[PDB]
Amino acid sequence: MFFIKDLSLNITLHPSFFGPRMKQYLKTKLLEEVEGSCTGKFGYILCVLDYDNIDIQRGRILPTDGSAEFNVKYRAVVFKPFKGEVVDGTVVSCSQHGFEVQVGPMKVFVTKHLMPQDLTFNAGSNPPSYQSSEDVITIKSRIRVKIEGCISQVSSIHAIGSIKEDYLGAI
Amino acid sequence: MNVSTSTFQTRRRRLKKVEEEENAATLQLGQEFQLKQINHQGEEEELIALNLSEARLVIKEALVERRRAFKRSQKKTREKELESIDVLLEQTTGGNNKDLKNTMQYLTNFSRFRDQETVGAVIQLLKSTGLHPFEVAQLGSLACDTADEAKTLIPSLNNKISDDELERILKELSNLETLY
Amino acid sequence: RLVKALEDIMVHYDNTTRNSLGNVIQFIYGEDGMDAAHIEKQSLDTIGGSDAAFEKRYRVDLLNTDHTLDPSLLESGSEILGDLKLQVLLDEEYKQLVKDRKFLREVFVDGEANWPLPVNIRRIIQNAQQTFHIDHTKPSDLTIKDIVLGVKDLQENLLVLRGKNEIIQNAQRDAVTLFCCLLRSRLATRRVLQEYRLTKQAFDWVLSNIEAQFLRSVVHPGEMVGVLAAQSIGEPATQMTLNTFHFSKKVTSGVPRLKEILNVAKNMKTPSLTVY
Amino acid sequence: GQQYSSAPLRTVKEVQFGLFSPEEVRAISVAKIRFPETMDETQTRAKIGGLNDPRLGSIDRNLKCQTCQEGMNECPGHFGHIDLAKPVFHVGFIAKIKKVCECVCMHCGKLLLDEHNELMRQALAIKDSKKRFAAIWTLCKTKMVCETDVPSEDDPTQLVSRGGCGNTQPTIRKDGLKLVGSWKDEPELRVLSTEEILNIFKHISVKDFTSLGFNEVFSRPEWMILTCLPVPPPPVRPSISFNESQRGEDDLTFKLADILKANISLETLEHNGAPHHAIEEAESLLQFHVATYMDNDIAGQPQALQKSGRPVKSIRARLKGKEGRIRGNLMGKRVDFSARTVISGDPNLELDQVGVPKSIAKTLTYPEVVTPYNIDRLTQLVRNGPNEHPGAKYVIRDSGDRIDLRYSKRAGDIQLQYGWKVERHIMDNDPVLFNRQPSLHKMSMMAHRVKVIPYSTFRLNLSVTSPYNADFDGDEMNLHVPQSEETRAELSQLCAVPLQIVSPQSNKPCMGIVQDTLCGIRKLTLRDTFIELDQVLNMLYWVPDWDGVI
Amino acid sequence: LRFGEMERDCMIAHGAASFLKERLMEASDAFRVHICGICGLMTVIAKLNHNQFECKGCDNKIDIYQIHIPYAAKLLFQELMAMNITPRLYTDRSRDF
Amino acid sequence: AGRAALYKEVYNVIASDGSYVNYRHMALLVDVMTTQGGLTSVTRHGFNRSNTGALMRCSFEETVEILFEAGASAELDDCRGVSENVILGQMAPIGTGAFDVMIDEESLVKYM
Amino acid sequence: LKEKAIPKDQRATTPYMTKYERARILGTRALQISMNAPVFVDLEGETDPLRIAMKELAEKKIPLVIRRYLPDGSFEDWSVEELIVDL
DNA sequence: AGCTAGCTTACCTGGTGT
RNA sequence: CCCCCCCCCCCCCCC
DNA sequence: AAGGTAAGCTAGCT
Ligand SMILES: [Mg+2]
Ligand SMILES: [Zn+2]
Ligand SMILES: [Zn+2]
Ligand SMILES: [Zn+2]
Repeated sequence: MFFIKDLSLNITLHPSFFGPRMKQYLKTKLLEEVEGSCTGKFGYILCVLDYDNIDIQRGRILPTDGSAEFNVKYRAVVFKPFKGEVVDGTVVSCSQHGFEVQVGPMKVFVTKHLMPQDLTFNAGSNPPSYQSSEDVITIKSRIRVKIEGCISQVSSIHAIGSIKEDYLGAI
Repeated sequence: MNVSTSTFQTRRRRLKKVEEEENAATLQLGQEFQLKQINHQGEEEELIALNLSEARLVIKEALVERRRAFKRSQKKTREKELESIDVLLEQTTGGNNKDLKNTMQYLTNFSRFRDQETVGAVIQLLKSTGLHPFEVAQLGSLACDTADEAKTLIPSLNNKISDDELERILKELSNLETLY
Repeated sequence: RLVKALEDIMVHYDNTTRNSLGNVIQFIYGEDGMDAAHIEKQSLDTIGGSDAAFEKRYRVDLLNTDHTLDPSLLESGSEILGDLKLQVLLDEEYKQLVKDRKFLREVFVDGEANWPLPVNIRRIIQNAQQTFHIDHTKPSDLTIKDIVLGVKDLQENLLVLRGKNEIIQNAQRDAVTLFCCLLRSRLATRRVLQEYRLTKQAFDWVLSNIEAQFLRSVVHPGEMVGVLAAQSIGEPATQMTLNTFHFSKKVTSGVPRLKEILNVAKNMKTPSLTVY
Repeated sequence: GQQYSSAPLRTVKEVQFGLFSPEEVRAISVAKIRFPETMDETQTRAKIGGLNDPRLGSIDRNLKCQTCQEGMNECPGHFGHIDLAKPVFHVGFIAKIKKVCECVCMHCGKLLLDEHNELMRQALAIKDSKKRFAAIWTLCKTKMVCETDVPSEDDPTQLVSRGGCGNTQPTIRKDGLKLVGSWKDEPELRVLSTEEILNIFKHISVKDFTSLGFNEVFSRPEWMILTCLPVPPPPVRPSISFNESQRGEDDLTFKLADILKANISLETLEHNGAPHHAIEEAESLLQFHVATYMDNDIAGQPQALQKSGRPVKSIRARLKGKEGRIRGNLMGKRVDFSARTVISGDPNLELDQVGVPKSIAKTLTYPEVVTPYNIDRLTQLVRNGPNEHPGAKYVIRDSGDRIDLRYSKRAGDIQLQYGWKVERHIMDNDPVLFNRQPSLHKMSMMAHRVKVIPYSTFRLNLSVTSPYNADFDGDEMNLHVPQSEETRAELSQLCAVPLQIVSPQSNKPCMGIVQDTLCGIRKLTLRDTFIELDQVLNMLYWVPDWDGVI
Repeated sequence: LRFGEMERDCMIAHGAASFLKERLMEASDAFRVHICGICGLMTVIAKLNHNQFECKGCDNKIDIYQIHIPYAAKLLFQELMAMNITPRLYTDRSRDF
Repeated sequence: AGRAALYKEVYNVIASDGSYVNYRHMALLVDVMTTQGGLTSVTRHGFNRSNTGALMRCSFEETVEILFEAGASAELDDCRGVSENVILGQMAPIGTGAFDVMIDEESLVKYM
Repeated sequence: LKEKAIPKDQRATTPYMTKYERARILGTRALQISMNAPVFVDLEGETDPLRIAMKELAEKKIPLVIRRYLPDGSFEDWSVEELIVDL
C-alpha cells in the first residue's frame, strides 16, 4: 500500500484568466482542489507528481457563459487504507475505551477489547496509559496494528484496529 | 457530490446493481487498485505500491522539483530530515494541507531505508520475487525477522514463497537497513 | 408536416446532406454543392443555334487563310498562322466545345439554355471591360496558350469537395460538369479575342474573379437546409388561390393536388396517362 | 434553479427510455401514502403524514422540504408510492399485454413457436426490435397449441421434444379493461385475471422476452402490470392554496384520492370475510381509476367525470399537443424580454432599422457587464434611473442579489464595480429580433437595429413589408431582445435584414421598391420629366452619401 | 409573448443555435436539477448547503451531476414517471455513431 | 423513376400557380420521401414511423402512444435531433452549434 | 477511442471559414472581452466587445480553434489564425 | 371455417388575443 | 369550452 | 349532413 495513481480533474476557468499565465493558474487551481483532498474511492490524494509535465489539453469553451473547461490529466501519490493491512504507527490519544494510533495522514482506533486481556487502562498516570506485566502503551509509543475495517467520512478515512493477534502490538 | 477526480479506469455502470465486494489481504483491493492499471497514454501498466522509504523519496523529489519550477516563474539527516522537510512544505504546499505535513513526519520517522542508493537495491531484490506490488511494498515497510512474522502479518504470501527464500530476503533487508 | 419531416436535415463538413441518424439523403446539397442565394439564371450558349452558327462562333483554324484569328485581334496574329503545335491545342478546344454541346442537348432535351448557375460570367466580363477601359480597336497581348491553358487551369481550382481518392475526385468532377460547360462556352478563344476584346491583364482578372466567386458560392456546413426546403415549398403554397379555374384534361391542381402528393394518396381524383 | 451546487455540471447526451420495476418505485419513494386526506390533522391547517407531504415537498412557503429542506424554487419534489392491493394493467399497454399473451403459452410461459419453425427463424432474424415483434406476433397468434414434440430439422418422421407442456391456447378478446379467453362440445369462456397474466409474464424467458420487443435491464414484460404505483410530488399537481380557510386541490390529487379510496376498500374486503364476487367488483373499480388517471379519453367507455360533470384531466391529456406540454411548453414557450404593438410604415427609417416606442425601450433591458470600457457610461445610465430614457432598471452585484433602482435607498449612490451587471434600457442601434406571425419563412423573423421614437407603434421601412407579409391596417408585430454578447452577434451576423436581401428560396431578392416609390419612380424617370435647379439641389441634399458634386 | 413552434423553425433555418437556446432557457423556463449518474433519474436529494447529495435506492452519494433543463421538461419527466415510464438522463455516450 | 415522376408532379403544382421554388428545395423533399425503400409520405404514418429519436417523433402527431412504446421497448435517444436539444434546453448541432470552440494555450502565449 | 482526432496532414474540410464559425467566434470573443478577458489587439480607441472582436479577427490574433465534427464522430481542428475569412 | 371483403375506429385538421 | 380577431396576396385579355 | 387511412376484427365467403 501507498500508491501512485493516474487521475484527471475537470476545471472551469473564467475568461479573466485567459492571459499568458493561464497554464500556471490551471496547475495551481489543480493543487488547490486535488492536493490534501480525500475521497473514499482513491483515498488521500497527498502529493501531485511531475509539476512540470501536467497535461492541460485543449479547453472547450462552454456555450452561454464565457468560461472554458479543461480536463487536467495528472499523476499523484495516494494513501488508501484496507482491512487486513498491518500498519506501524504512533499513539496519539488514550482513554478507558482505547487508544488512537496515527498512520500517515489517518488515525486507527484500538478498542480495549481488541488488545490482549493482560493489558489494562491506568488513569492515575500522567498521561493515561495501558499497563501490562511487560509493556506500557502511552501517548507517544510505537505500535503495529492490524486494520479490522474502515469508514469513509467527509475529508478523511478512519479505521478500527486490533493488536490481539501474534506479531502485533508495542514495537 | 463535489467536482472530484476521475480515473483512467472506464466503468460501464448502467442502472445495474451495487454488486460491489470486500477489500482485504486476499489481495482483493478495489477496482481502483487492480493490478492491471491503464496509464494516461492508454497502455496497460502494472500497479505502483510504495514502501514508506520509496514514498518518502518520491514526495521529497516531487516537492524539490516543484520549488525549482516556482523559482523559474518567480524570475519572469534523522531529526534535521524532519526540520528540513517542514521548510520545503512551507515553500511548495498550502500549509492548509495538514495531511501531507502529517505524512512527511510519519514517513521521515518510520522509513527503514534513507538514501536512494539502498532503496534501489531493495527494489531490485523484491523485484524478482514475482509477488503482488502490495506484498512487495509491505515487505519493504514492515520489519520481520522470521518467515512466520512476514507470512502472519502479510497473509496473502502464504503459498507464494518458500519459508527460507522469504527468510533469505528478510536478511538482505535487515542488512540494507540504514543506521538512521 | 413539411417542417416536422425535414427539421433534422443539415449539410455536414463533408458536403453530404444527412438527418439525425446520419443517413445520406443527398451526396452533395442540391446535386451541385452550391448555396441557392449565389445562383443566377444564365444562358448556356453552346446548346442552341444552327450547327454552322456554332462553327462560326467557336472554330479557330490557324491552318486556313480565311479561318485563322486576324492579326487585328492579337499581336501573335501574323506568326501564329500555320502553326501545327497550336492547332493541336485549338482542335483539342473545339472538340471539347462539340462534346459539351452534345452533352447539354442530352440533359436539357428541349434545348432550354437559361439555367440558374453560380458566378454571373456576363457581369465579370462587363466589369473587366470597364475596369480596364478595353478598346475594341487594338490587338490583344494574349497568346493561344494564355487563353487555352488559363481556362484549363481555372477548372482545377473550382473546388466543391476536397479529398485525396478516386471516389471524391470523381464526385468533384461530376459536381462541376455543368458550370464548366458554361465556363468553356463563355471563355473560348474566338470569344475571348473577337467578342470581348480582353488583354492579358484583363483576362487574368476575369479568371481570378470566377475562382473567388465560385468558392463564395459553395454551401456552408451547418446549413439547416431541411427546414429551409420545407419553408421554401410551404410558404408559396399558402399564397395559392386555386383550384384549377372555373373552366387538354381537367386535372386537379393547387393545394388539393399538393395534399394528394404529400399524403401519397392511393385513390387520386384525376388519374391520367400521356401516351406518345 | 438559483444557489451554488458543488455537483459537476453536464449536458444530457442520451435518454434511456424504460419501465419502472415495482422494486424501483418503492426504492425511489420518500413516503408510503396511506390516507386519501390532504391535511387538516384534526382541523390543523398543515399537511398530513398520509397524502401530499408525508415528505414530498412544500405546499406553503415553509422552506421545509423535510426531505432536502430546500424550499419551492429549488426543490424538484420527491416521489412517494401506493402499494396496490391487487395487480392492474397499465392502460397504455393493454394491447401489448394482449399481444404478448397471444405469443406465449398462457400456462408454461414458453414462446409458442420455437426456432424449429422455418418462418419463425426468419422472424427471429429481424434486427429491428419493433418489426421483429410484429413478425413473431402474426406467426404466433394463430398457433393455438403449446407443442410438446415437433418434427426435427432432419427427418420429420422422427419428431423431437422442443419442451413445454401440451395445453390448449385461449382465443383472447378485449372487453373493457379485461381480457377474456376461449378454449375448446361448446367453448370455455373465462376472464384472465391480472395476477394470472403477471405469473405467466414473470415466467417468460429472458431469451424469449428479448426475442420479443423487451429488455432484461430497462423493460421486462412483467413491468407493464402495475403493482406499486408512484405518487407524483406537489410540483406536478399544484394545490393552488387561495387564503387560510379555503382548499384548491389539483384534478390529479383528487383522482389519486379516488385510487387510494378504491385500494383501501379492496384491501379491507380481501383481508376480511371476502365474498369473492364482491371482491371482483372493488377490483374492477381500482383498475378503472388507475386506468382513468393516466388516460381518461378511453375508447368506448364512460369518461371519469368530476363532481361538476367535468371529465378530470388525465396525465395523457396534458402531453397531447398544440398547447400541451411537448408542443405547448417545449417546442414553444411564452418568453420574457419580448414586446408587441401595432406596426406602421416610415419612409425616414433605414431598411434595417425598427422604430421603438420610448415606453417599450424603457421596459425592455439588456444586462451589460461593468467593464473599464463602459464603467463611466453605465454609471451615468444608473444615475439617470428607470424613468429617464437612456437609463437603467437594476444593478446586479457579484453576490447575485439585484438592486432595484426605483426603490433602493442607495439608488443615487451606487459605485459600480467591474464584473457587476447593469440592466440598462434598450438603446439606439441594439440588434433585436422582429417578427410577424405566422412565421412561415426564415425571412419572417429578422434582426433590426433599434431606433427609440415617440408614439406607440413599431415603425418599419416599407421595403421590409414584403418578406414579413405585413400591411398597416392594424397588423401587430413581436420584438425579442437578445441578452448575451454571444446572441447579439448571432442576430447581427446571421439574420440582419441586409443579409436577407437575396433569398435562397427562389435565388432572387425578396424585397424591392414598392407602392409610392415604385409609382413615382416610373413617373420621375419618363422622358418629359425635367427638374429645375431649386428642386434638384434638395433632391441631391436628400441622398446622404452624396459627393457634394452637382 | 409566444416564441412558438413556428418561430423555433425560423431560428433553426437561420442557424442561430445560441439565440434559440437563450429564448427557450434564460428568456423563459430554465431550471437546475440533480441527476443520478447510475439510475439517471431526478432522484438526488441535494441538501446543497451541507454539500450533501445522495440517491437512496442506488446508495449513491458520489456519482451525481447537475443539469440545466427547461422546468417544463423537468415537469414532463415527472409526468412520464407518474405513468410508470422511466426517462433516464445520461451525461455520457454508451452507443457511439 | 418514382423519384423523377414525384419531382415532376411536385414541381408542376408550384409552377401552375406561377411561382418558382429553386430546384434544390423540391429535390430535397422528393429525396427524403424516396431514400427508404419506396414512397414514404409526409404524414403521421410516413416519416414519423422512422427509426429517429423517440423524443423528436413525439413532438409531432402521436406523442403519448410514442413515449409509451419508447418505454416498453427500452429505446435510446441519441440526442442528435434538433427537437431533442430544444426539449432539453441545450444548444442543438445546428449551424452555430455544428462545431466546437477551443482555447489553444499555445497561440494564447504566442499573441502575448 | 481518440482515433477520432483526424491528423493535420490529410484534413479534407474547407480551408475557408463558414459563416457560422465567424458568428460563433465573434460572439464568443465578444462575450469573453465583455467579461474582462485579456485582449490581443491594440484597441485603437475601441470600446465595444464585438468591434474589439472584429479587430482581433482582422489581425488574426484570436486564440481559438474550431473543432469540426464529422457524421461518424471524427473531427478536424482548425486554428482561427489559419482559416480564410473571405465571406 | 382457410381466407378476405366490408365493416368499424382512432387520429388530425393555420396563427394570435370577452 | 367558446368566439371572434388576423390572413383573404395574385390574376380573367391582348404581341 | 367529414375524410382518408391503417390497423384490427367480426361475420360469413370454403
Ligand atoms: Mg394586416
Ligand atoms: Zn425536496
Ligand atoms: Zn406451454
Ligand atoms: Zn440512482
